[PDB]
Amino acid sequence: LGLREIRIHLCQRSPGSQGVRDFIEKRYVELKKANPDLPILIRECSDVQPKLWARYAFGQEKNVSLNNFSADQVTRALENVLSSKA
Amino acid sequence: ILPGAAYTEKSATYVNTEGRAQQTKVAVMPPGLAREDWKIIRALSEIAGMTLPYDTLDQVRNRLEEVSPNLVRYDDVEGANYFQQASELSKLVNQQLLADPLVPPQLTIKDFYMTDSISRASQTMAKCVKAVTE
Amino acid sequence: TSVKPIFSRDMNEAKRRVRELYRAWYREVPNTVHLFQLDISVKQGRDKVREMFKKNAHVTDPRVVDLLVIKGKMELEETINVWKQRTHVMRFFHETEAPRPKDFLSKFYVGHDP
Amino acid sequence: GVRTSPTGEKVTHTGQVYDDEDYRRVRFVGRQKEVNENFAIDLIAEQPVSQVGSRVISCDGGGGALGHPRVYINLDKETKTGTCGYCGLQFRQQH
Amino acid sequence: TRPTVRPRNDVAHKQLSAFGEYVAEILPKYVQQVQVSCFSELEICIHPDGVIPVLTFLRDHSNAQFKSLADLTAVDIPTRQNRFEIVYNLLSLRFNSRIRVKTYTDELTPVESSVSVYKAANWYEREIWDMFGVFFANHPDLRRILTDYGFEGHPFRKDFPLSGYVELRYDDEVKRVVAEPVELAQEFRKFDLNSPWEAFPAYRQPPE
Amino acid sequence: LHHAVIPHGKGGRSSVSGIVATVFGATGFLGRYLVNHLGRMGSQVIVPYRCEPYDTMHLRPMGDLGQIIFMDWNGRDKDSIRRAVEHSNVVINLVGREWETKNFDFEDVFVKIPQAIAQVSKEAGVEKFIHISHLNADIKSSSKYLRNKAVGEKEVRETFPEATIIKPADIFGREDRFLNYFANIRSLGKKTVKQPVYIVDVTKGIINAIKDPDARGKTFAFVGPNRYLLFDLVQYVFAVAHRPWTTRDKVERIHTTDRTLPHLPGLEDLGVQATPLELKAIEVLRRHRTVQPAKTV
Amino acid sequence: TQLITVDEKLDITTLTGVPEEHIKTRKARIFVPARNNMQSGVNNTKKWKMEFDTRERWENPLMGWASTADPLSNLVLTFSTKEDAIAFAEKNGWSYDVEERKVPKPKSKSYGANFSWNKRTRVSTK
Amino acid sequence: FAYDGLKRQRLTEPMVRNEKGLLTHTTWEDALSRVAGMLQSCQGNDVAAIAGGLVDAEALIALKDLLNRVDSDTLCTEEVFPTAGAGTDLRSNYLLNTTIAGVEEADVVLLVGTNPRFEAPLFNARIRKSWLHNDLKVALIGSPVD
Ligand SMILES: NC(=O)C1=CN([C@@H]2O[C@H](COP(=O)(O)OP(=O)(O)OC[C@H]3O[C@@H](n4cnc5c(N)ncnc54)[C@H](OP(=O)(O)O)[C@@H]3O)[C@@H](O)[C@H]2O)C=CC1
Ligand SMILES: [Zn+2]
Repeated sequence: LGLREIRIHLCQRSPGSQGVRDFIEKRYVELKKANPDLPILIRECSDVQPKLWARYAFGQEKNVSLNNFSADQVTRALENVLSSKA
Repeated sequence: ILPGAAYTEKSATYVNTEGRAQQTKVAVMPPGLAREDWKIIRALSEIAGMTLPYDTLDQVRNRLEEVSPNLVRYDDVEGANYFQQASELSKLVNQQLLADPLVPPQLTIKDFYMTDSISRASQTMAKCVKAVTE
Repeated sequence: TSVKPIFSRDMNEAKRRVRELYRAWYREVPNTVHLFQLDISVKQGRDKVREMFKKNAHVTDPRVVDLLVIKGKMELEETINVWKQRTHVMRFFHETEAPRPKDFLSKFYVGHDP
Repeated sequence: GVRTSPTGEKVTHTGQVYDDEDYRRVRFVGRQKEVNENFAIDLIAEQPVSQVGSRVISCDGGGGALGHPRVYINLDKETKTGTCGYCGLQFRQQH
Repeated sequence: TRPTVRPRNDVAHKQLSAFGEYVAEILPKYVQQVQVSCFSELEICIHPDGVIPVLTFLRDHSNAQFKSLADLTAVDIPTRQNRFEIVYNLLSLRFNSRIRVKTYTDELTPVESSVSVYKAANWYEREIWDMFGVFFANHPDLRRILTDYGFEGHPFRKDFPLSGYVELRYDDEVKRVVAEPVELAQEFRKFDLNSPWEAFPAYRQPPE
Repeated sequence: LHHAVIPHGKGGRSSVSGIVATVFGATGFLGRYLVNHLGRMGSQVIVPYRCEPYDTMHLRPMGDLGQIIFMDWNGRDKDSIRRAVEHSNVVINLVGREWETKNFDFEDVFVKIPQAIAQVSKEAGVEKFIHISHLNADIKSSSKYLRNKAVGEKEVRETFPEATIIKPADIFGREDRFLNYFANIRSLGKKTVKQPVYIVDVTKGIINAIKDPDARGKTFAFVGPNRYLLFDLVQYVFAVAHRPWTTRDKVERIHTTDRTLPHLPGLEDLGVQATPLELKAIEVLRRHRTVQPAKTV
Repeated sequence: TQLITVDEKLDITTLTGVPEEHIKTRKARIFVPARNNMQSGVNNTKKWKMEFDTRERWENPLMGWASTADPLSNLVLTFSTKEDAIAFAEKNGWSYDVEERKVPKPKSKSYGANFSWNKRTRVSTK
Repeated sequence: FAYDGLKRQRLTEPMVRNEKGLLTHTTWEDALSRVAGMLQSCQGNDVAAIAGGLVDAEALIALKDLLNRVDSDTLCTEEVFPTAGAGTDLRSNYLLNTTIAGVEEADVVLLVGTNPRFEAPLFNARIRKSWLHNDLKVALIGSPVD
């Protein structure tokens, strides 16, 4: 029916999370201003691979690996998540 | 009423104020027909026809890692960055400060001993309150 | 990673010994049902033998299955020679034990065990 | 100092009595609940307080080596008597 | 230190140290350690390939003549990767002496049976099969000796629990003694008895 | 629900099942295996006994320490019945005789004593009451046994309206009087159809009727899976037993066909698979030894 | 040759005679035991221990005793290192969790700091 | 010393309301059936959840997944944290980000609107140890508590 929350898991230090870090340092603020009532949970952890969880209506969760992406690839995957709403 | 387990009665993840996830261990079992809490919710999900995809405590912790992976890295403080972005988001709505002074709800030792349901059910905490109120 | 064998150099000799032990148990089951005057059938005892062999079917170490063949030969020697009584033969059939709760919900109802 | 519950069951010196709806009373049906009727808490209250002229008294419970380990009891509090932690005999400084 | 202290026997200590040197240099292929305790008992710690050559030496050498096998023993020490410590206690009646021969195995490596050296070993290592699970290769009749006939597990392993996994009772429905999972009306009460203060500074292990 | 009667353990001998059972007639054939199956769960079992205490000795290994309480009772003494039932949460009635005695006829054993036990259990606040009738209980029956047992079923139903009444057909086991009767008779063959039920099936049905809250107020018919004619059943008994005390009421009951009651629930509605005779007739009749199975209908 | 090459993982679960319920549902805990804070002695914090998850203890109906159905309720194993305990748990098919050794960090102790000229670490009594 | 409250006032059996409106004891089957029959008749904002103070993360994600199967996001806590701005999206704006141990590294502590003596007594003990040994400067904005 629609998207309910977004979860972005990433590392603080790993290079595979680097573009994901480059997404949050630059493009997260206007993302949150564009989606004010959508919870976009950024969860940093020690050695995790980057990951984009999209929980939809009735508990359905899609799962996108963000490993070794640039900030533009994270932006395109996240806007595919925002525009899908499946 | 669904009788649940207390913290001494279940292996259970709690996260402190600094983000360090920790787990209790089972010291005793719950009394009577009381059960572990997620066991109750999972049994309810199976009765309701919306059965959740976990059966054991390790599978709950795999789900718990899927939602935020620092909840299963025990005795680890995961550093959280991005104070600048939260500060930029906090400058959007200018909420007004009230003129009421900052008063904590616990001013003296009297207000310390009874805060939750275990402390309010404690006869020792009741003797402590009676000893500090006299 | 270089260990000393027990009987089998690899898994093929080990499967050969497993297979001969299964042949010996299969031959012994009717005599065991007869002389212990068991209340089970020969088919039921052979199904129990097949169950006990398939319980260990995941093992890939030649020394472990050599010890399993050795222990199965010891159990067979205790069965052919009347060293077991009827009680020891019938301990493979957990008949007085009530069936355990299998699914999540009945284990939730009866107690705390996962 | 034994008493009786409304079920008719005797209460022990611990305070143990089964409830009315407790099934475990059936073990006493046709049999008896063995209680000891010499409650030690009542018998040590029957002993008189020993008036001594010292500030510190020693108690071994009587009989020397047949009693308890010898302990020393301070008697500086005039509000409270000095009680032996082993035998419960209590002492008072007479001044 | 006269009345309450055990008197030290330095003569037997020196003699057993010399004989331990003797055994270690006659048999360097298998001898790993030689030690003499403060109460003068000699231990020869050997490689398990030399069960037969060392024990046949001590049985048959003219300066050893350890003709009697007093005892054969396993010890389970789970923190070692070779958790089982096979212990031979030998008696020389000629030289009025005792020696201890120690070796090791894990769950899966067979130890060579010493029935060809001492026939006394025939039941003892059979007991080591029953209690610990150590297989003895080329044993004449290796089987259980002390446990019940359908007994699962090896009880003197330290990960085997004190009460077992099953218990017996007579069941009148099947007219038979049956085995069921063990339930105790009173659990065995585990006592944590160890003082947190060091007792023996002479046995202090070096720290990390 | 009181704290001492909450179930605990893994259902073994030292566990607590939460069942406090007073089993009248526990010293008989059904009571043997019922006290066995209750005591292996860790139930508190009250055994009121009429007989010599020696004759209760076999009930003593069946449970953990203090889990079987023996006490004297008399069938014509409501004080002893109240003394036996007032702590129990289930009362099972297994009082029966195949013959009438000098002091007890079929009306005493099947009408007076069950109505007394059910009335005293009702006025003592016992939650569950289980009564054992017979499948062929009928008011217009030819045997005095089945007539008085139908009358006693009616009186138990009307004085304990939530009683679980159970109809076994013909119970076979090691201590039965059905296969052991046919094996020691060495009466004839007629058009009588029987479906005998196995004793462990009956015991599992009784204990599932204790645990099921839906079994209150019901009437169950415990029958075997296979209906047999009487003649080839008796010939199968003489074939398994390697063969080439009675009364006329017992003869009327052997020549009474086991009726079919499809409207009543059975062992399958309590989760019990009815064991056929051919799996268990050897276990019964091995004692009588100094086989093609029987034809079903 | 007289030696074979087994590259498989060491697993003895089919040989130990342990029933399956007490292999795959138990959680071994590998840990250096915490010091009893009633005492200053540290000799009980030297070795690694393996225990299991505590199961149900209930009241005996006859005596009030603590009845259990857990065979592993009193099983405490001692190990010299963490890796020995991990190897023993993996060898026996036990799912385990490991807590790291908590050593007390080195403290800076100075008796003269009790009597400082200008710091708050002066003791008001002694 | 609050562990003796753990053996009083305890919920030991499932309770449901009877015909008189009183909580009576029942089985797990009946209680979970009466909850699940109402849960199946809910959807969206028809069902919500409040988490208490002593709830572990396993039951939290349990009830979150259960209410998300009903398409309910209304899972609340009793303690109010402001969701304005970033809210709970970034972990840093609701953590003790320095650490408990990082108090030993600080030289100025500003306490705002808190009585850490009773809210978090060993955090206050760490502040006192830094006060005593590191000459920590502590300031408080709030009522002058001890
Ligand atoms: N084939 C079967 O067994 C079937 C049996 N039933 C019914 O099931 C019930 C149990 O059967 P079952 O075990 O085989 O019968 P039993 O004859 O073996 O045992 C009956 C029990 O009732 C007791 N009892 C008998 N008469 C009296 C009395 N006057 N006062 C007190 N106690 C008495 C006996 O005690 P004691 O030892 O002291 O005499 C015994 O414990 C009976 O009601 C029977 O009619 C129903 C269908 C089939
Ligand atoms: Zn005294």
